[PDB]
Amino acid sequence: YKAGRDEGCKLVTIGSGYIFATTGYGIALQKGSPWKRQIDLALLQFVGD
Amino acid sequence: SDKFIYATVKQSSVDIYFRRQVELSTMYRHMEKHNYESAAEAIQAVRD
Repeated sequence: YKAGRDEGCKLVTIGSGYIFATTGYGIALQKGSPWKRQIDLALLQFVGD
Repeated sequence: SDKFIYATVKQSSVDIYFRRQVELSTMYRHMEKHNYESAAEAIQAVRD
């Protein structure tokens, strides 16, 4: 995001988009939360639409 | 179009994704016309 919004493109990521950790962003929830299944279904529906 | 024949693996995740996309359903009409059993057959077809 910073490289995209950077002016002049003086900064760049190595490898033309190299990723090592290859993990993601998730919505943390309490253990055994009743909202987990519904929230997972909502995210999957959003990404599928 | 008749000449531009594009396809994917029949009965897979991408088929579900395209069927769900109501806006892109006009392509799905073509998509059902030509489909392949597996990815190997499709890549052999695109190679040939």
